[PDB]
Amino acid sequence: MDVFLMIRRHKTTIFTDAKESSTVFELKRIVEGILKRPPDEQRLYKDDQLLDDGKTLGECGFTSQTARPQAPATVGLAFRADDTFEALCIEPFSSPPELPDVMK
Amino acid sequence: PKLTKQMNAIIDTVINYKDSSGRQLSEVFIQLPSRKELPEYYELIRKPVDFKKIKERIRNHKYRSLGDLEKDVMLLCHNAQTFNLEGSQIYEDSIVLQSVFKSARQKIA
Amino acid sequence: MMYVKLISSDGHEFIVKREHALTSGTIKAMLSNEVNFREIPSHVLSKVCMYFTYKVRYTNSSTEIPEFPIAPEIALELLMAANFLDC
Amino acid sequence: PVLRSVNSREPSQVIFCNRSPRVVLPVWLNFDGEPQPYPTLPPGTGRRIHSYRGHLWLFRDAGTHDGLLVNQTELFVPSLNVDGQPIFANITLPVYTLKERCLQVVRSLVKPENYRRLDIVRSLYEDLEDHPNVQKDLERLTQERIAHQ
Repeated sequence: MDVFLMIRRHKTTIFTDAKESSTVFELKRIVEGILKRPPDEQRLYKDDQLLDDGKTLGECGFTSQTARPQAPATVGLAFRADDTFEALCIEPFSSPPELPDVMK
Repeated sequence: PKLTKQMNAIIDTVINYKDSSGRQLSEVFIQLPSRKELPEYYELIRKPVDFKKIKERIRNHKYRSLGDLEKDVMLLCHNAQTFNLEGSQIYEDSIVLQSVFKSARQKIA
Repeated sequence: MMYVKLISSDGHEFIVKREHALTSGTIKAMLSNEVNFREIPSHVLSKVCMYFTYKVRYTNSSTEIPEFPIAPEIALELLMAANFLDC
Repeated sequence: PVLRSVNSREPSQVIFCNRSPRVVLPVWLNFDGEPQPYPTLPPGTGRRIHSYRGHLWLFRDAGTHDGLLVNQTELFVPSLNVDGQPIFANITLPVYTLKERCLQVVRSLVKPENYRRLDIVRSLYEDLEDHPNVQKDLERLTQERIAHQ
């Protein structure tokens, strides 16, 4: 069936949705729409594992079970700058503040 | 002392109240269901009270404050609002006796 | 498939599908691209996007609908966000 | 009202499939209007019911008393039995306007009294003591019918 994902990179966060069936490059064409950046200048990551471009989403962990719309999977993205690539970086989301004393 | 005569005359009104179409409303709440008969009820109603369990405390001598009874009576209405649903007359009956009670208390002060 | 940039009180960029992002009653007025907030942090904004994702995907569909999860502390933070962005 | 049960006395065996994560409570609206608190089905449990045709059932989470869908609809009237197969009633929660899903977490985590001790936008404190009611949502359904019929 489907997969819903958060392509997180620094302060950026791209919420798209592919197919259980689809592969790595296929997502990069989506990014090559949002940012309009070419796939070779794109290094797709998951856990820190540099995927493929022709490896099925279901295989690499992305199922209908773990990529829920209200619980989307984080897919980090590294970028090419002068042949040499950059380090994968995502600045985390702001910590949910203190819990009220009537809520505790 | 005199309190126990007030408290009786206060609750007696409600107990003796026959509605707009001639029929006692309170009749239901007088005696709470039997334990093994309606267990389902008791779990949710973690504090059960029946009109006979108030009449008891008056007769015996418990509420040594006239307000002390209002606090208890409101509980019977809360338990009844708790279990029972908005619509069912059991729920729409607690409200009556709840407004009516404070009107029999408006009688004293 | 168009996308819009939602930005918070911590510069956090949020590219979400223009159709998914139009589910908001408040955002819709400012469209019919670059939307900015200040009362809204990032942790709430990602959850609001996650609600946006969800809504379209499980609205109208007769298939069984899953449980929407709210983290206890984000719940009020989100309660005034759902008030503002008008769900 | 315009919504109540039908004393047909014609039996029809029902099965309360609960595809919902909550403690789903059935509510049978007796022959005049009294909503009835029938026993609760936790997530999954598919208890059989010996209801009748023309009878009415609706569903709410046992703690909050919120809105549940019974066959992708608000209400449920059981059809007369067929081929000796019992009539199903698969239950699920809808897609709520975030405010309601929030107010569920909020009303569930804050106790009835403390509802205003909190730090929020003023307009919301009032949406809190708006606990989803049956009579409200039903006489509100009764309103939506004569707004089409």
